[PDB]
Amino acid sequence: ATIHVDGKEYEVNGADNLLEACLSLGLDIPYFCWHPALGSVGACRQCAVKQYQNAEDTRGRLVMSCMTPASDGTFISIDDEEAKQFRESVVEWLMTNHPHDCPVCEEGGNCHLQDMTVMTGHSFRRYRFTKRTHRNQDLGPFISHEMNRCIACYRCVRYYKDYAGGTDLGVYGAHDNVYFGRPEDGTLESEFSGNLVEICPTGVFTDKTHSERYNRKWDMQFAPSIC
Amino acid sequence: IIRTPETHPLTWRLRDDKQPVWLDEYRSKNGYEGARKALTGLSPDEIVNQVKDAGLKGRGGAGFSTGLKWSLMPKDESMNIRYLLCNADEMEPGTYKDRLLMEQLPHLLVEGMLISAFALKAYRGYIFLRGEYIEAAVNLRRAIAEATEAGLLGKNIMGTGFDFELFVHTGAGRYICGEETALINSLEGRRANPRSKPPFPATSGAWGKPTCVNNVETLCNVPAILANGVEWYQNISKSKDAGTKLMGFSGRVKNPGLWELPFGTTAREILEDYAGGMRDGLKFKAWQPGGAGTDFLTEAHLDLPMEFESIGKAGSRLGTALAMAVDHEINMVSLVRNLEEFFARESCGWCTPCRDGLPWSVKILRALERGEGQPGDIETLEQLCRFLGPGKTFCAHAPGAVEPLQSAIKYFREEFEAGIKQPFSNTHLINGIQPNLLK
Amino acid sequence: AFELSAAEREAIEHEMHHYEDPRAASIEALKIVQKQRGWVPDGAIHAIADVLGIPASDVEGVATFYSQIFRQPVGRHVIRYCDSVVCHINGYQGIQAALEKKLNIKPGQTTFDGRFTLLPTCCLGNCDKGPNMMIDEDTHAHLTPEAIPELLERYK
Amino acid sequence: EACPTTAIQLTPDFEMGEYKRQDLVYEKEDLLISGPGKYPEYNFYRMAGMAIDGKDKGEAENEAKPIDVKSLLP
Ligand SMILES: Cc1cc2nc3c(=O)[nH]c(=O)nc-3n(C[C@H](O)[C@H](O)[C@H](O)COP(=O)(O)O)c2cc1C
Ligand code: SF4
Ligand code: SF4
Ligand code: SF4
Ligand code: FES
Ligand code: FES
Repeated sequence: ATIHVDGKEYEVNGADNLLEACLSLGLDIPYFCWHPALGSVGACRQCAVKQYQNAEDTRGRLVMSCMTPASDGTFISIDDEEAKQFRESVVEWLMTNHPHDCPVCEEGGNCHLQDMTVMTGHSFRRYRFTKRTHRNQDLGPFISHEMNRCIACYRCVRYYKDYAGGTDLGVYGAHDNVYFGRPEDGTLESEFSGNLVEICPTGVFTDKTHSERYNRKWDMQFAPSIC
Repeated sequence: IIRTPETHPLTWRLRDDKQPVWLDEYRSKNGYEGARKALTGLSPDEIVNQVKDAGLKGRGGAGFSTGLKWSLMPKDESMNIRYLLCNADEMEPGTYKDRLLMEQLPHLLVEGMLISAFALKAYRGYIFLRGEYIEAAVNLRRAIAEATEAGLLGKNIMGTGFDFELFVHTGAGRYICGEETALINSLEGRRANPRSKPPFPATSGAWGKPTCVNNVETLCNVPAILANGVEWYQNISKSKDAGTKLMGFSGRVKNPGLWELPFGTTAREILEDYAGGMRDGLKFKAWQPGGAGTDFLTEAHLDLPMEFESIGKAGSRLGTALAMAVDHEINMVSLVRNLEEFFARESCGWCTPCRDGLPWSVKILRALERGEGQPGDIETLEQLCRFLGPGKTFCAHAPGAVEPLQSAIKYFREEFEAGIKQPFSNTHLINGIQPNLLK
Repeated sequence: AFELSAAEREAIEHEMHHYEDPRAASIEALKIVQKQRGWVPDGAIHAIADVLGIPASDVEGVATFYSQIFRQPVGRHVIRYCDSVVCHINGYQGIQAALEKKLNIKPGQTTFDGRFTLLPTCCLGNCDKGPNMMIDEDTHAHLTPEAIPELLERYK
Repeated sequence: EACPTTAIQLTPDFEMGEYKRQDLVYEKEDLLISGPGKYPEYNFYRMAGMAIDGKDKGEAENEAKPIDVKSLLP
């Protein structure tokens, strides 16, 4: 296909959505609810770009790039001012109830929400009201649960249920009291439950074994190895 | 006012003792003759063509054409498992019409099911009804039992060979279930999260099968079209919206109620003739044309026909055409605070702008109620109204949520500005750190 | 422990006959358990999950999604007053104040003897007769704050 | 400047000369004074969302009490 991003022409696969097509080219669009292996659901409303109808269009329309196909001759803008303002607004809305926890959070320096808060350029807090809180569950020896940090992006339930085929992790509740976890305290029964520590873009699901002897990602000495 | 069958096709067979009309009385008052004609002399495709040519639009608030919705169904004969759903949820505040039309005329709804299911080639039909309408559920189940006893439902209906089964599904009390894709999700026993479109329910709806969702009033308009013809329905009103509509005013008026009126009837006509105007010592201030999810309009907009395009060009929506009248002594900030509390607790929680931005507006409106508003709060409400519009959120709950807020800010900004009585403070002084005194 | 009775299981199975997927009877199964017991206890989620063949997480998500499925114990009668916009214009605040003064509880809480539980609800579809209030099966309209004690007395 | 809890501070003291270079490696008991230093009232755990002893969920600054999903309110 052929897409025009910010006046520049790119050749992308037409079967792809706009978010994964633009991420493949190296363009930075913030995203939370989308994952390459899980598909697109359009929940978090973070991947907004402005799609124009043709080349000589000025108004445009804010669309979600994860839900928009990368069809031939598609004109979009990522760095438009309205799209940037909407993406910063979505980050701010996620930040209204987020806890003041980054120093004592195992995902600090490893957090997709931190990266997308910085990437949208949102750093000034003008929300002044109470933040909703939550009580945590015991998920067993491996996964630590901290529901305060949730941005309600549905990656955990989509992975664990639709992808991994697990049955003991769902979304419960309503309007903004959505809760993610098990119906009761207990060990997560999936053999692939540990991938939640990387599927979750926040510090809700964390590696408890890493948490007992914790260090940040910049302090790690890594190597490529085989399990 | 007398009601002839020609100008009141939905309410002429009502009873004066507010009692339901059962099968014998319904058949005596020209019942199931449109269904008999449609199922014994008409192909489904020409019934869909008759509905499309009659200009029947949806009565659920969207105003979409019913025939064009029915024409989105696939032409393939391999997909023969098809569903007709009735949005009897009626959870929008200010709406009280489907309760009346299902408690008093259930067989009109059943006949509409029969005709629309035969037209859609839909083998099953479900009435997604809210759980607070106990009498409507009892009457609908009794009507379905009577129609099954009379051979109008089940297998081999009236000798045609069309098999159709009708169920009543009582809901569990959530407003978002009224959204058609969320209605499909709640019918499947899931959390009523709405679905993205495309694909539409006509292609893959209930359990992935072709499925058409229609309001109670649309399916009650269907039998009159099939019984009295198409040109009769087109010649009800001399307007671009064909047929009649259940309209009416509610709230601090002399005679709040529901009346069947042709399209193009002005709202001042309804208020000053059927509602009887405002009560004693009350000055009319504002009005919502179509329930809680519509923009407020002022008294200057009262001389306006209750059509879709006329209300839409005024900066609102016709909606369910059940107007609510707000008098002078009701504070606009308190009214919008109540509306936003409803909309922010009836969110489904799927998408971030509704889920995390309606509660922010609720808290801002609570602060403006208490006189604890701070500068920038009205700007935050305006930015929320601009960023919760169509396409920004996953479904249309949040645009309908922010319509009253932006309309009340547009027409009654002085009260919101009167809510702001304290300086903006987001931080507290930390002893030892000098603050960054921004200008 | 929890155990479904025979009548509850028969009603759930008969509701499962009405749909081509047994998951679609989850809302009605929760409502059946709620009718028989006043609310849905913790073991009822797993019991309904075992009957329907769906995960208990799905049943719990449905049970906590919908407002009229009670996952906490309630009183013998659920007072549900409409707090929506038309009843706000018609003055439900007097009704709520009268109910709070008569029952000596906050909304969402239950009295000491378990007689009434006070809950705000959404619009009851009776806006032309507001303010409305739905006790267990009966909707009461044209309410006034002086008629609350005479209306609550008939619900023993 | 990096500390989000105001734990680490530089005092007005300069007399730190030593005989052995190994004795210039100050462990935690050599650094942890018995008071608040230059910032006398800031408490990070009074602001953090994470629960510790004496401070449950919802007891931090600008936090509401947690609402259970089983609660009867709509
Ligand atoms: C938030 C929301 C709530 C809705 N609630 C209802 C409802 O309670 N009843 C209804 O008939 N339509 C409701 N609708 C409209 C439906 O999406 C749909 O248009 C309608 O049920 C069927 O379309 P029709 O008007 O062509 O019959 C709602 C829409 C939204 C966005
Ligand atoms: S989840 Fe991310 S943003 Fe939230 S406290 Fe942890 S590191 Fe900070
Ligand atoms: S727990 Fe994590 S993965 Fe799940 S919805 Fe919340 S932020 Fe997303
Ligand atoms: S706008 Fe979003 S969160 Fe709100 S009801 Fe619709 S899909 Fe759900
Ligand atoms: S990444 Fe597209 S809406 Fe979430
Ligand atoms: S607003 Fe209360 S019954 Fe509709």
